[PDB]
Amino acid sequence: RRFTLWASSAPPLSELQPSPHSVHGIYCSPADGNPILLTAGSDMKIRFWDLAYPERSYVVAGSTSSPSVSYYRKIIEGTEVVQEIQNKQKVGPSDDTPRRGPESLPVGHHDIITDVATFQTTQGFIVTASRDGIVKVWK
Amino acid sequence: TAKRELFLKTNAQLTIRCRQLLSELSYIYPIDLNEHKDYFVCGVKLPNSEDFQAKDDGSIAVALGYTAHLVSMISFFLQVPLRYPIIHKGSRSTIKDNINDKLTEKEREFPLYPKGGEKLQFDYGVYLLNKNIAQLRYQHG
Amino acid sequence: NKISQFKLVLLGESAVGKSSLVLRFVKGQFHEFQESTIGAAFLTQTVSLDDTTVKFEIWDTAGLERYHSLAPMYYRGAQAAIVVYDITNEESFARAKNWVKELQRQASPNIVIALSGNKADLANKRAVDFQEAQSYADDNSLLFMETSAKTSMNVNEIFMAIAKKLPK
Amino acid sequence: RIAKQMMENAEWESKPPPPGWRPKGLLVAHLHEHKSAVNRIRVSDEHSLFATCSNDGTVKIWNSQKMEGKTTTTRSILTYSRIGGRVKTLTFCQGSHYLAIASDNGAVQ
Amino acid sequence: ENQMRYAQTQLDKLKKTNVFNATFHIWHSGQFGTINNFRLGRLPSVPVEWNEINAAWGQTVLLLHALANKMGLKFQRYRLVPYGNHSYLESLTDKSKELPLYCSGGLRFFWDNKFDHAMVAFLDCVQQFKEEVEKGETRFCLPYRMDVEKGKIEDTGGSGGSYSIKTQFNSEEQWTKALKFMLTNLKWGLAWVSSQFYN
Ligand SMILES: Nc1nc2c(ncn2[C@@H]2O[C@H](COP(=O)(O)OP(=O)(O)OP(=O)(O)O)[C@@H](O)[C@H]2O)c(=O)[nH]1
Ligand SMILES: [Mg+2]
Repeated sequence: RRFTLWASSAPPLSELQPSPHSVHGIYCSPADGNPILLTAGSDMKIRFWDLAYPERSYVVAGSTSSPSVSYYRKIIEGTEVVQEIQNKQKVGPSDDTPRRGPESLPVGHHDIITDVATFQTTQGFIVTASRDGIVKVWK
Repeated sequence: TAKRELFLKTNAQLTIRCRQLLSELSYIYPIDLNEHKDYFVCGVKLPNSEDFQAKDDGSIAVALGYTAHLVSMISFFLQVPLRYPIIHKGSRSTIKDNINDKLTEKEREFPLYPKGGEKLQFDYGVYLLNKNIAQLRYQHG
Repeated sequence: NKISQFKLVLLGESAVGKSSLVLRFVKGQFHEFQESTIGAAFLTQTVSLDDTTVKFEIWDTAGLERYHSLAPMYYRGAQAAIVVYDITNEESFARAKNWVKELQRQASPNIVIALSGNKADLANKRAVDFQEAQSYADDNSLLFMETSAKTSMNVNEIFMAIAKKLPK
Repeated sequence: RIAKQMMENAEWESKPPPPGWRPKGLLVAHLHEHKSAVNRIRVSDEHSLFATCSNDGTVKIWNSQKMEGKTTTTRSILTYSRIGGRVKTLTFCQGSHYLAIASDNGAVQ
Repeated sequence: ENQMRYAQTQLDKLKKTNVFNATFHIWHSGQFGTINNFRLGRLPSVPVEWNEINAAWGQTVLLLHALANKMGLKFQRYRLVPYGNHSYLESLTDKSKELPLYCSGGLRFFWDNKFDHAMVAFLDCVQQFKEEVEKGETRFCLPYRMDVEKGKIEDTGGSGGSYSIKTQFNSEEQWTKALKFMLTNLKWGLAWVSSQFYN
């Protein structure tokens, strides 16, 4: 594991993941300017991570509370650990918020992104297919 | 697997039914505000019309008809979007041109309160017609 | 701190103690009944010096001459080698010289080569004089120590000597 | 190389995008295969022809260029097929308009 | 392993779906009530734009018409002719003589009394509404007063004050404070009417 990326507030891998943190779609490109796109199933959202600039990796999809991410990579010898310092992410291993479900999404409510993919008929644009037999398209 | 599907179907169908009547009511009650149409329209494959618009509507129903975004905002209780943005601020409007990576507003794409948007208005009225035909087809099947 | 990785290859005549040397270094273990290696075994271990974690990726080659033709595959891109002989076996030392020669001719020019005079715990059956081996090592810029995988003598020391010489 | 691919199949060539870190994404469209979960998704290279299916083994296909034009495409299926059983997997034929599908009965076509 | 966000959907959707219960949302802002965003009541310092005021009056007519037809209260002394921002009220007590609820009508017509008659009529109709709900002894008391003849709206408790329904010239404490308190009474009224309509 030359790299290890964690949504955790702590730099080591504290097992703070709800089940959906481990269950997600992902899309990567061996070409085309080296973009990567990543579902965070804990937060039900599309992060971006650019092989060109991990520090400047502006996510493509929003958050209702506080979206901005100080994505700074630290090191503890053995892995170049990426501290995704999302400003006020509001997630942990238990239900310390009254509801926190389908109402908490960048416009287009849904189940977790089963599949996400990019297509380019004119401009580049992207599809998110949810577990719910439902799809939303972004441009 | 069985019980989960049963629960899900049950909650879904029940909760649809409970406010389906209220949604029916939201078009079936003009008692609050006159000249409703209850799931009937003349714009089907017809991109322009005057059957009521600048004819039977006499300024008032012309401004009242633009309030349709409130019915969309009423739909909004069970939170979800629609194919043209469903915000209501009373009785005036203008239509956006496009949005993928714009930096400034496009509401000049067709003015709605004044007739003076007319050339552009031959186009952007098709957007609300598309909003209508999607919802109508979704009512029909 | 920083981590530096290096490919290291062990070469030498069968039964000289290559797998024993590396087991001692890697595991702190030694088996009188160590099995002769078939092909090549991969092992890894670290040393620390000058705040640098030096991680060896070790290819422990089968010494048997049938596997000679496979050796260049394992030492291609190797930054370090240990050529091992048995101090009780003068011919194992003749074979060791021929491995050192092959390395000079066919390996990366930067290779740091260590020479192990192994089984030095059996010094009362010595066949290879220390100063002869040292003279050969000095003449060829090899790091030479007599080692014993059995007792652990100079095992850690030879790998540390390599780590020190390697570009870090 | 193409002994089956030129007997009854059609042909097309692949279309990668420009670097895509630059764009923000704004939600442009919304739609559905059926209420049942998507068995699998596939997008053709040709016209980005969009292929999808219900868990039930009922196909649901669309034309992206038709959507770019008519804009109606979210309301209704462009293409369907009767599989007669639950789709286990989907994969496009590489360099082809043909589509390969497998079912929980072991049957493939 | 699937039904977790499904349980999210069903619970959230049903809970949210239940929220429909009223027509026009009103929010307090500065020193005026805003009805579905439109400001109602020009400040002493700043005459808020007449089209916004007139639009607010249009929507206020639409709201009253609805509330009435929901409770079953009928305005005997009035016929309502909405005409958008230029709506009008034919007070039968005034034989529909000066119906316009819209305000501006020439420089000297700052002194004009069309809307004052309509507001006197409207405040009399609010008294009518108050009695028509009082008959039911519903979720309510009578915290509100209004000197309808002179044009006034009045609140009872700590303030005790009544401000006039006519600006006379400038909207000031008169008119703006009257609109705010009348709108508070209408907010109460909309809550009580929504209860009675739902029941
Ligand atoms: N006395 C003594 N015996 C040793 C020493 N090192 C290894 N041996 C023994 O010598 C025999 C052969 O050792 P290995 O480590 O298997 O030799 P190798 O060089 O790996 O042999 P191949 O895999 O056939 O090339 C075994 O019995 C070992 O236990 C040592 O330092 N002293
Ligand atoms: Mg061996």
